[PDB]
Amino acid sequence: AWEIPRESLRLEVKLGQGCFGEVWMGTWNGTTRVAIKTLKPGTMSPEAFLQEAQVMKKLRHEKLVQLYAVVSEEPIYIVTEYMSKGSLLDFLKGEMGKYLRLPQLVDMAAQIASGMAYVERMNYVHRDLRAANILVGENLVCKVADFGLARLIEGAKFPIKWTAPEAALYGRFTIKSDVWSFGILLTELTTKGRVPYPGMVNREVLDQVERGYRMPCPPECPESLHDLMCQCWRKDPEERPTFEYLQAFLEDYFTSTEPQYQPGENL
Ligand SMILES: Nc1ncnc2c1ncn2[C@@H]1O[C@H](COP(=O)(O)O)[C@@H](O)[C@H]1O
Repeated sequence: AWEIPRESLRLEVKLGQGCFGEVWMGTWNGTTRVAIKTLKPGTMSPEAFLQEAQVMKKLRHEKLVQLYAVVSEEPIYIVTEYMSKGSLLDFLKGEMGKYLRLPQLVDMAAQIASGMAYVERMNYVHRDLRAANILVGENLVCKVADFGLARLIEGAKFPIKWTAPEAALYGRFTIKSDVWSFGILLTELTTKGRVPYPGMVNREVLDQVERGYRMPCPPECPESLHDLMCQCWRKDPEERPTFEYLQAFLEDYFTSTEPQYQPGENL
C-alpha cells in the first residue's frame, strides 16, 4: 500500500550522513521534490529502522513531517516531505539565528506545540522531542520529525538533558515526558541552539534535576516564558501542562501574556 518501485526516484544532493545511513534530497516521479532516508545495509535490524515509517503511516498532521512512500527491498528508502531549511538546531545556530527574535521564536514553538497536540490526541509519545528533531521549511514553518522512537500509549538509551527524569530513571514515557522535553526545546529556542545545562555533564544533570535544579531564565527571555518552561518541568508528570494548553498559550502570547513586549538585542 505504501510501496513504490525504486526507479521512481532519483537521489540528487546529499544532506546528512552518519553510521546510521544517509539522507538525500531528490525527485519522485520526476515531479515531486522529496527527502530520502537511506540505511547503510548492516548497522541496525531491517525493521527497527523501518519502524519510523510504520508510525508515520498512522499519524498525519500539517505540523508533522509526512511519510510519502517506502521501498521495502534493499537498499531500503523512507520517502518523506522535503524541508528546505533543515534542522531547527542548525537553523538556530547558523547565520539565520542572528535575526530571529521572540515573536518568530514563539511562533515556531506554537507550531511545534500544535504538532505535539496532535500526537497527544492520538495517544502517542514521541520520546525524542528536541530542536535537532524539528525540521524547518519555507516561511519559518516548523514540523516535528524523526518518529523512530515514537510508540502508542496503549529503545535502549535516552539523552538525559532532554528526557524527563522519570522516563530516564524508570522508563515512564508518557505525553507528559514529552512536555518536559518541549520545555527544554523552549530553552533551545531562546538561547539560539545552545546545549541545555551548560558546563554540566549527564551524571551531573540527573542528580541536579532530581534534587530540584531547573535552568534559570535565559537572558532577554521574559519571565512568563520561563514560568511556562518550569511548568513543563514539574516533578509530578501530571502537574505538567497539556500540549493543547501550550499551543494556545503560545499562539495568544503577545496579546494575553506579554502585551508590552519590546524587542531587545537578541530576543
Ligand atoms: N525530510 C527532510 N527534509 C529536509 N532535510 C532533512 C530531512 N530529513 C533530514 N534532513 C536533514 O538531514 C539530517 C539527517 O538527520 P535525521 O534528522 O536523522 O534525518 C537532518 O539533521 C537534516 O539536516
